Amino acid sequence: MNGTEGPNFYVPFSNKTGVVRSPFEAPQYYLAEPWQFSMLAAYMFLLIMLGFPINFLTLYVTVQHKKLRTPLNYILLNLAVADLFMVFGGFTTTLYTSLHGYFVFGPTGCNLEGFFATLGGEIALWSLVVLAIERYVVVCKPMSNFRFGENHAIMGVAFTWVMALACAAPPLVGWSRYIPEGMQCSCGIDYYTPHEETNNESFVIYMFVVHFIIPLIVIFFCYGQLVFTVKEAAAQQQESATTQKAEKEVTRMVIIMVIAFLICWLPYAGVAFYIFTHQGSDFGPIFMTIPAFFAKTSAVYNPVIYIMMNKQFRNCMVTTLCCGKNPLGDDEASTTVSKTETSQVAPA
Ligand SMILES: *[C@@H]1O[C@H](CO)[C@@H](O[C@@H]2O[C@H](CO)[C@@H](O[C@H]3O[C@H](CO)[C@@H](O)[C@H](O)[C@@H]3O)[C@H](O)[C@H]2NC(C)=O)[C@H](O)[C@H]1NC(C)=O
Ligand SMILES: *[C@@H]1O[C@H](CO)[C@@H](O[C@@H]2O[C@H](CO)[C@@H](O)[C@H](O)[C@H]2NC(C)=O)[C@H](O)[C@H]1NC(C)=O
Ligand SMILES: *C/C=C(C)/C=C\C=C(C)\C=C\C1=C(C)CCCC1(C)C
Ligand SMILES: CCCCCCCS[C@@H]1O[C@H](CO)[C@@H](O)[C@H](O)[C@H]1O
Ligand SMILES: *C(=O)CCCCCCCCCCCCCCC
Ligand SMILES: *C(=O)CCCCCCCCCCCCCCC
Ligand SMILES: [Hg+2]
Ligand SMILES: [Hg+2]
Ligand SMILES: [Hg+2]
Ligand SMILES: [Zn+2]
Ligand SMILES: [Zn+2]
Ligand SMILES: [Zn+2]
Ligand SMILES: [Zn+2]
Repeated sequence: MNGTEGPNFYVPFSNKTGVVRSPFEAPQYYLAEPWQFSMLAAYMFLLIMLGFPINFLTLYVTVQHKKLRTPLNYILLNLAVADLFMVFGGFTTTLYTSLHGYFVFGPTGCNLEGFFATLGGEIALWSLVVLAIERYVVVCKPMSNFRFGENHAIMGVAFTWVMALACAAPPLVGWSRYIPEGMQCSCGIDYYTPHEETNNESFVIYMFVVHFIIPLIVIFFCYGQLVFTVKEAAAQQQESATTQKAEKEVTRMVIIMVIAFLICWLPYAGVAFYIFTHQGSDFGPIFMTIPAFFAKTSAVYNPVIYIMMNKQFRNCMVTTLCCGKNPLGDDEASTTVSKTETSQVAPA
């Protein structure tokens, strides 16, 4: 056999030399050099050091500035929360696991590791479909007098958690399951064994269709809409109104956010589909370690894109960080927001 299937795992390594050992019971240094696990460990460490501050700061700024209440300000607050669950929820176990070369906490640690990374990536995916819509509704504007209230935003946000849970929670209760991958320091869905006892093959198709192919289609199609309408070609103050102008900006970002997602998840999803379609073949531990661990940057790139592509949020952050105010920068030239400063309501 090309690998070592276990009742709970599947090491992508032969046991012809009987050197293979349950990744819930002993180090896996026979799969790779010990320094490489240190790499994973060092890496998970730096990611937690970046992901915590960046996501918490994002979260703190959004709340403190009483005017940051657009559908986008919501979706990104949602993402910051989901990213903090990633950091504390599973990254703590993946660093702990990398440090020992195996899942000392056994399947429980594997479930934390798998669930939160899944929950996180899937909340991002669904939050992108919501943006695609909102994006659409504003650009190609379907109604002749409609506007997303905060309620809607909270709707979309609530929706992303139902959809993400629909995919991440099943494996914790008998449908498919989380199992260690690559150097066995991370945990994902089961694409390795057909384990009928927990109905793995069906869940995998359920996830690639309901939680992937489909949301992608929506998002892409929706784009093919904001193709003839709002385009990447973004000019200066007023595009037909400085209003319309700054509309082109949010869309440019929602589009970058999509590219960042694919870069981050296509390789993983790709290796994952392969394995599913080539169960038992001869792949090694590094095969999935690389995209699996690279995809964990998904807990941080969202806020970066946001702060770099949103003059208003960046300013509210500089305003916040600069303890007092003095949003130096160039401000937003347009609206601003905060708590006691110029968070002065100014609609109509
Ligand atoms: C790869 O081949 C190895 C040799 O066949 C095999 O080693 C076997 O590992 C088990 C661990 O479950 C040992 O069983 C021990 O189980 C408990 C320990 O808590 C006790 O009842 C005894 O101490 C018992 O020995 C086997 O002794 C051991 N057999 C050997 C070394 O020949 C690996 O498990 C195989 N890799 C896999 C499939 O994970
Ligand atoms: C172990 O892995 C090897 C290589 O991945 C598998 O060999 C392949 O077998 C398929 C048919 O199942 C052929 O289409 C390929 O051409 C084979 N490639 C090679 C390298 O010979 C092998 O099947 C696997 N063994 C199992 C079933 O555990
Ligand atoms: C490091 C831990 C990881 C990557 C744990 C598991 C992640 C998954 C099972 C992710 C699945 C998918 C996502 C988030 C994005 C769309 C494609 C997908 C279904 C492969
Ligand atoms: C960017 C998406 C990545 C898509 C995943 C490609 C899986 S490709 C697969 O990898 C194996 C490694 O053990 C090779 O042995 C095999 O020849 C190759 O076809
Ligand atoms: C105004 O004073 C100019 C901006 C300078 C602020 C320096 C930015 C340092 C970033 C550290 C913030 C970490 C957030 C805390 C998370 C717990
Ligand atoms: C509120 O306005 C304070 C700004 C918050 C960012 C923290 C800035 C730190 C100040 C610079 C410290 C220099 C480093 C010296 C190390 C010995
Ligand atoms: Hg769109
Ligand atoms: Hg990424
Ligand atoms: Hg602001
Ligand atoms: Zn079983
Ligand atoms: Zn989902
Ligand atoms: Zn199969
Ligand atoms: Zn500026």
